[PDB]
Amino acid sequence: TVSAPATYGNFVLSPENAVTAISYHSILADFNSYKAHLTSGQPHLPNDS
Amino acid sequence: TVSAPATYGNFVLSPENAVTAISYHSILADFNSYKAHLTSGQPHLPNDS
Repeated sequence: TVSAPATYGNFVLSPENAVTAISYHSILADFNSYKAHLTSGQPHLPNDS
Repeated sequence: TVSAPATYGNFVLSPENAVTAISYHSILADFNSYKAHLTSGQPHLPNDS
């Protein structure tokens, strides 16, 4: 007997993604994590989007 | 006698500007105001950047 995810995973646009979508036709996922770890001066992230 | 601004105006870019400049090579000034007013649905800004 094995454990499996009972439902699909949900991925959604944060508003900072939507504004970049409108402006430059592009989104970087997990945007706030990128900005926080960039301004904090740290190279590596805990998880991918 | 007339009043004048005593010092140059110090304008600095927010971290979202930094990450957008790194990624797409572009910046929207007063970026957080754009995000908040766009998401809230307010059509107009009080002042320019």
